[PDB]
Amino acid sequence: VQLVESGGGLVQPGGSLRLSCAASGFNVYSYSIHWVRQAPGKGLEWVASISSYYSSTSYADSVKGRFTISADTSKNTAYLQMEDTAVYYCARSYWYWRTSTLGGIDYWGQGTLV
Amino acid sequence: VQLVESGGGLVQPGGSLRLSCAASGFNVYSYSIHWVRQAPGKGLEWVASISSYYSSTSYADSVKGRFTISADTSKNTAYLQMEDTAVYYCARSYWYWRTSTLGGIDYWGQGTLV
Amino acid sequence: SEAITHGTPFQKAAALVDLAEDGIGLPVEILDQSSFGESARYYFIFTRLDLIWSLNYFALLFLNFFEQPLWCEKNPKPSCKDRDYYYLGELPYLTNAESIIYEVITLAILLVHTFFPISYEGSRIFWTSRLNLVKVACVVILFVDVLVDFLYPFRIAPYVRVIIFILSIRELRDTLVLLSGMLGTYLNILALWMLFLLFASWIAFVMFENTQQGLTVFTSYGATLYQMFILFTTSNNPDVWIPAYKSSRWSSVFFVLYVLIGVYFVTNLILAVVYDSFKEQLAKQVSGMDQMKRRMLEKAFGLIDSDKNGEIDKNQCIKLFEQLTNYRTLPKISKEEFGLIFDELDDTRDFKINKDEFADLCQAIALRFQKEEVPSVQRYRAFIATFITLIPSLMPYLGTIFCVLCIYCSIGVQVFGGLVNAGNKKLFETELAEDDYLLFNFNDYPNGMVTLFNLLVMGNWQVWMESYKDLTGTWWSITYFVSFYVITILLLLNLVVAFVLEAFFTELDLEEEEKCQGQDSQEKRNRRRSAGSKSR
Amino acid sequence: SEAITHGTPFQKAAALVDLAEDGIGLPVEILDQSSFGESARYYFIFTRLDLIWSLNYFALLFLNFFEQPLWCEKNPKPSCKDRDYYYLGELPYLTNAESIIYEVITLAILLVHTFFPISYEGSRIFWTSRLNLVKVACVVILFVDVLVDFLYPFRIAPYVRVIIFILSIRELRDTLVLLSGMLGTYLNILALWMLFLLFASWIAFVMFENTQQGLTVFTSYGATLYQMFILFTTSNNPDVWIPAYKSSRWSSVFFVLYVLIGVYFVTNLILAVVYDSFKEQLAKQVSGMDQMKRRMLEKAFGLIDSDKNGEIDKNQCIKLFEQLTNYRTLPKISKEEFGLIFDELDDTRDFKINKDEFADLCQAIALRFQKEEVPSVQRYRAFIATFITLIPSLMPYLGTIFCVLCIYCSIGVQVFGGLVNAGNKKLFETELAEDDYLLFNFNDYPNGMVTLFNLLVMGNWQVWMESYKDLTGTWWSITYFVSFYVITILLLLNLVVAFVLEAFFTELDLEEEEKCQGQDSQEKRNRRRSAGSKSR
Amino acid sequence: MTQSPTITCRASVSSAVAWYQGKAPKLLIYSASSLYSGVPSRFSGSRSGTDFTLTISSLQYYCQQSSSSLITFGQ
Amino acid sequence: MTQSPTITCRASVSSAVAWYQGKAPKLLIYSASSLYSGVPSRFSGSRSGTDFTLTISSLQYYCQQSSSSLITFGQ
Ligand SMILES: CCCCCCCCCCCCCCCC(=O)O
Ligand SMILES: CCCCCCCCCCCCCCCC(=O)O
Ligand SMILES: CCCCCCCCCCCCCCCC(=O)O
Ligand SMILES: CCCCCCCCCCCCCCCC(=O)O
Ligand SMILES: CCCCCCCCCCCCCCCC(=O)O
Ligand SMILES: CCCCCCCCCCCCCCCC(=O)O
Ligand SMILES: CCCCCCCCCCCCCCCC(=O)O
Ligand SMILES: CCCCCCCCCCCCCCCC(=O)O
Ligand SMILES: CCCCCCCCCCCCCCCC(=O)O
Ligand SMILES: CCCCCCCCCCCCCCCC(=O)O
Ligand SMILES: CCCCCCCCCCCCCCCC(=O)O
Ligand SMILES: CCCCCCCCCCCCCCCC(=O)O
Ligand SMILES: CCCCCCCCCCCCCCCC(=O)O
Ligand SMILES: CCCCCCCCCCCCCCCC(=O)O
Ligand SMILES: [Ca+2]
Ligand SMILES: [Ca+2]
Ligand SMILES: [Ca+2]
Ligand SMILES: [Ca+2]
Ligand SMILES: [Ca+2]
Ligand SMILES: [Ca+2]
Ligand SMILES: [Ca+2]
Repeated sequence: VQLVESGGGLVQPGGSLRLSCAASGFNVYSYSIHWVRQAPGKGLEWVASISSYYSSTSYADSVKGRFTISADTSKNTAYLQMEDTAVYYCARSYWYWRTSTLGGIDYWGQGTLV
Repeated sequence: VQLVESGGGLVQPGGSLRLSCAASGFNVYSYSIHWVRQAPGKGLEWVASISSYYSSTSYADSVKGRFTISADTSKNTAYLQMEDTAVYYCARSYWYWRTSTLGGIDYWGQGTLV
Repeated sequence: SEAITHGTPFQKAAALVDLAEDGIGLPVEILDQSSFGESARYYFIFTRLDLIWSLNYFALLFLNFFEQPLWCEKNPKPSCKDRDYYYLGELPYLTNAESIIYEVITLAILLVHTFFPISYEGSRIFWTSRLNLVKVACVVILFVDVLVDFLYPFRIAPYVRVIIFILSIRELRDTLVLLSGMLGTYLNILALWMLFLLFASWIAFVMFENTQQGLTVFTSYGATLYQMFILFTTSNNPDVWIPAYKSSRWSSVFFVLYVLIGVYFVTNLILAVVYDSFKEQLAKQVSGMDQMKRRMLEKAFGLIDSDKNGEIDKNQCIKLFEQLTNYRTLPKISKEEFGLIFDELDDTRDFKINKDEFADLCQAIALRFQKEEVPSVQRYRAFIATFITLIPSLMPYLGTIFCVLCIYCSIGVQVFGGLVNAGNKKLFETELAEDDYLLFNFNDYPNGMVTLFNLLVMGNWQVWMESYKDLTGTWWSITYFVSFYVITILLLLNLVVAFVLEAFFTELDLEEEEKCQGQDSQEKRNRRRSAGSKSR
Repeated sequence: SEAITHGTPFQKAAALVDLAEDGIGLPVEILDQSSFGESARYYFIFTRLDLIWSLNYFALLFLNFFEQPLWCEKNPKPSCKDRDYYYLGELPYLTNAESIIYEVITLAILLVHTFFPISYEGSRIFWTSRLNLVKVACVVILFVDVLVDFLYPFRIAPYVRVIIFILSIRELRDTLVLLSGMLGTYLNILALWMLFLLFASWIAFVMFENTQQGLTVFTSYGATLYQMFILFTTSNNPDVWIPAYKSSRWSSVFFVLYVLIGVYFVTNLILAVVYDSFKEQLAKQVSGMDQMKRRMLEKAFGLIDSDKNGEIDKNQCIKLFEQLTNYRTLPKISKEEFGLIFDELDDTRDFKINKDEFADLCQAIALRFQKEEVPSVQRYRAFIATFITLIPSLMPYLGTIFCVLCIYCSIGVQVFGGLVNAGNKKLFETELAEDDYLLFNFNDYPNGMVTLFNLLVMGNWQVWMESYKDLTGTWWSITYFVSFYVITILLLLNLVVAFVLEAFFTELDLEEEEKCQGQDSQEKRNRRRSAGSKSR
Repeated sequence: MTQSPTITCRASVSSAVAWYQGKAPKLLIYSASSLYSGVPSRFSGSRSGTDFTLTISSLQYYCQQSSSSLITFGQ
Repeated sequence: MTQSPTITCRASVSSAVAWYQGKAPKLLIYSASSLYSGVPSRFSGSRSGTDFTLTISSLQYYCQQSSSSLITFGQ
């Protein structure tokens, strides 16, 4: 049910990776995904959101245009085409527009090391 | 390889049947189908033609609008939606436009009794 | 009986009956009104106190707006003999004691329109919206101007009254989003229109300059850009080029080919651009309009479930069709409608648990059944299918233009004011005097409201132009009548021509595919609808 | 070296490209020339004897046609003082000894043009063609008329010369198939246009009949249909309704709403209909043309199968591409092409091409490689992508209209013939004398060829109309100038406006999807092209 | 499209005629000059203007004609 | 989007707050008035105007804020 991130291999500067956010608790259309990371020592940072409901795949200020997000409803996976030395997490807000207040981001992933 | 007609059951006046013209020698798009019948005692009579090539499904004068023809390329079958007391035959002319001379209609079906 | 009043707490399944209703006919609640968790607080009573008393807020907008034709002229205050009519109009002139018991009554019902959403927004949600910061500033203009008109430049009252009237009526404010999204496309094709006239007035300068055309009319390069501008319009047509034609018959070939190119390629390829950027900006608005009701169908979904996990059960579906008060029996819906769902999960044998399942379910019902019922010719068909469709479908694209002609009137009343007089002498030789227009005037506000209509139709449109350039003396009066042309070759080709084409192709689609779907299946399909609209 | 003829030896590799080339640029071969067994017989030599000497047959069509502006007038034969120019043109008038050494030269190249496909069709294939019967009859008219013009009604010479010229140039004959397929749609919407003017002239006759309009201009009923016809056009615009505006200002609301409806709903919903029957009749012609490609690509397929089976061989596909002369390394492509083609038989490994597999193959190679070699701005792009595309793409839709203005000229030279004289008295009070249009005339073939241009642009188009109703006396001269309106604001809205819209939408999808041609796939697919055609 | 009881047919002048012969019709001469395979040559064809000379020689019949897509037997 | 070391956050006036806490962040309070389940209530929340009173009580932190789709933590 809970989150699985995948695609977090060993990346070189220059090129990049392509993530994936696997799920088994009906986690597109309804419970939509958020990519939030954390560089070591830092706090968190939001890097990508998505609605498979509204069809809006929107993301941040400091990564705007850098990092591309997509999905796969049929396997409930949220892809993410990519100092990015970071630790990526996924997230399941129930809301999409103002998920700060009432959704939160309920279930967080297991962790990775990108 | 050679022709198989099917759909020739036992028809009542009023309603009608739906034929089928099975084939195994690549007999749509290349070698296209002709429905020709014969009432008992009479001569032949042409009742329906088709191109899976040109996408033209045209047919006669005395049956114009009465009898509907269609196809199934994936199983090489030519359907035919229907005093029609007749004996239906299928046919494989190679030429479509003026098949009178340069195709003939090469292979004739096994026969039916409609 | 009546289900309108329910800000007084409805049930958790009975508070659905509004937000599921407000996706059907496309109303809007504020995203700040949905921002609170309950959606039944004081922020919701005080939106239904708006849209119920919403006729004191829209017929005020005409009581505001039509005080412009019932004003005075700007300037009979210097001049002599007003009451002797020097070609003026017909309406009365409201005196200053009649403009104060009609600008307070207009500005008692306009602050109560503008300082009403403070009863459903905050002291800081309100003031950060900019279609709201403006409409407070527009009123403080009208509140300063009422203060000035009580105790005694160029009087910017009647331009604000248009601008309030645009922002207040929703569809005119929504239309004006297209025209500000279309504008970067249009100024390019305007900037290649000018390069057509700039080039073709240079050869017309060059070719004819010695001979009998280019000594009579085509004198200098100013008055050939000017003449070849009016031949672009076609309205000047043989009178430009007679004395080139009378002296050599071959110079029609320049001029019968210039107006061939200027009208049939370029004017259509201004129409083709402005119809291309109407297709893109309109669907950009429909996809901004879908989420105005799709946000409702995540606020619809997000009250059904208790723990907010993202699901509805099958009986949990069926318990709400009775809340619709539309269809009779309960078990014959979801046994039929789940098959009508093209992509059902079928995870359980009963329920289908996603939010985008419900997002098209509650929209498919509003088309097939249409059974809410609140108690409270074949040869000429496809034309009048469109011609009846279009009368309220152009009222936001012909109310923008009426609020462009109510800007130019107020400009034109002030720039070109009480000048066509029967005392004037340079008037009586212009084309206004010989054609006898000499009314269609620009002295009153409805003298000049009609004049801009004749300029809009382009029937003899240069008589007013060539006569006001001689009454004001300048060449700068030209620029009033060229800018009217340009904006209403956006507006009369965008908002009017390009719409009546694509409105015919939809009452072509509801006649062609009505026959097709009548023979394809027994009920409505959702995938043929998604493919047929993506074709034309 | 030379690959022009190649039909006389005509081998299985040599005659293969003789027809596989003729599917590329879409040439015509007669279905009678194809229905013969060999396609290399006595008939095929004598079609390449046509399309090689095909410049003596098309530049004759002007030498035929432009003898009309270089004729005489019909009627200075009764009248007195021809050489004194009574407002005539400037071209010379060919004498009868100059019309006989120029109508035999023109008719030595019609009994060579029309009796040439007796050299590739039979004595009875010819005369059963319903067009070929016409162009023999048109010449026997011109052969009778040359006989009459040698030894001495209304002289139907110059109407045949248009009609030969339409049937002879292929694209004008092909355009005129649309206009006869569009005509049943257009006469309906003409018959509801007419009901708009019939109704709105009845209220305009009813409403104003006592007062100062309906005594002055709107006198009878028929002279309100007539006036409200010209207000439909907008060209009459305030001059119709000034004395119903001078007497009450309120009655512009009838007239500022009639020309609002008449021009912005109805004229666009004549344009939208005539757009709509242009979309259907054009694709009905493309599918009447695409099926002629497949006539060749069943004659291409059916020369190769000397076995006469139904499919061709992969090594035979490659080894016949050597005669194709497109690329050097032959067998490294056809194995790639089987994945490039969406389908494949796969009954065998290699020798399997069904006849529709080949039908799209030879329409793919000519579009991707484009290498035969017979030795023999971003902001302003999408406009001039279309504006350069359009100049030969409207020459069949602006050559029909030039052959509508060459019918009406010859009518207008004969109906309105020698009337605008400097001896005339009813002339000098019309609008031609005061606006000074005393050329633009109809007293000759290129006086009146230009006059119809001004009537076509609609610049002051009723000056000529209201003059010839007064010079000929009758109201029946109206019907010449209403017929020109109806026919040619079909033609100037059908094939000229609606084409330039749909030709902009093709140099807009060859710029938007051109980005997809370098990003989605480097090589061309067949199903994406079929999906993008229906989508826009 | 009229037969004649050495057999002829009627009426599309030279390449619109094939000639056939308990049984389904067997094709004999497509083009009315081209003997179809598997057949003894006692049946030959000849196009004679507006007549189609199907031919009986040895001792031990539904001619055909289209133009575009509509086809006319004999009987 | 600024924390304060009884913990507060900054800056979307009353419903723009989630309040979280080796570990991935665990959610604690959505809306700063609604304890998320499975967790003891020694962590409570309160919206105080332009400050978010996240709250320590017992002895034995990445507040959040969006408006439309762009979301602003603390740190
Ligand atoms: C696209 C819209 C064009 C609008 C043109 C405006 C037409 C309105 C003219 C109103 C004139 C009213 C005169 C009042 C006379 C009276 O006192 O009765
Ligand atoms: C495509 C650009 C070409 C058109 C520009 C040509 C300039 C006009 C021809 C010479 C006239 C210059 C303008 C008048 C200046 C003056 O007062 O002398
Ligand atoms: C974009 C279209 C052009 C807009 C209006 C055309 C401008 C022409 C202005 C003419 C300038 C003055 C004429 C020059 C001769 C003179 O008066 O000395
Ligand atoms: C802002 C849009 C500009 C549109 C065109 C403006 C051109 C202004 C100049 C007109 C041509 C030159 C003016 C007089 C020429 C002359 O004196 O010979
Ligand atoms: C768009 C709404 C307001 C826009 C209109 C602003 C007015 C533009 C022109 C100003 C009018 C006064 C003209 C100045 C010249 C003069 O007074 O003679
Ligand atoms: C809706 C936008 C309209 C604003 C544009 C209108 C103002 C352009 C020109 C106004 C008059 C300018 C020329 C003044 C004539 C003069 O000074 O005599
Ligand atoms: C797109 C609309 C632009 C309006 C076109 C230009 C209007 C300005 C007049 C043209 C320049 C004339 C300069 C002559 C000045 C003078 O003699 O007083
Ligand atoms: C849609 C096409 C409209 C066509 C309008 C016709 C224009 C041609 C006019 C030709 C006039 C020739 C007179 C030349 C006199 C001379 O050189 O001696
Ligand atoms: C929609 C159709 C209604 C319009 C029909 C108009 C009826 C005729 C107009 C009234 C007057 C009659 C005609 C006058 C000329 C005459 O009869 O001599
Ligand atoms: C297609 C639009 C209609 C064409 C215009 C029709 C003109 C009708 C006018 C003829 C009647 C004359 C007016 C009555 C008065 C009279 O002549 O005695
Ligand atoms: C064939 C197209 C016809 C279109 C309209 C035809 C008009 C015929 C007459 C219209 C008005 C009748 C004249 C009324 C006054 C009169 O002459 O008595
Ligand atoms: C479409 C090509 C030919 C069609 C044109 C045929 C001529 C129609 C009008 C005939 C012209 C003579 C007019 C008769 C009245 C008169 O002579 O005054
Ligand atoms: C391409 C088609 C054109 C044919 C239509 C043109 C003929 C309609 C009217 C011709 C003149 C009719 C009226 C004659 C005037 C008069 O007799 O004085
Ligand atoms: C679709 C175009 C049709 C043409 C329109 C009709 C031509 C004019 C009809 C009006 C004639 C009226 C009768 C008056 C006769 C007369 O006074 O001699
Ligand atoms: Ca005009
Ligand atoms: Ca005009
Ligand atoms: Ca639940
Ligand atoms: Ca199911
Ligand atoms: Ca005049
Ligand atoms: Ca073969
Ligand atoms: Ca293969």
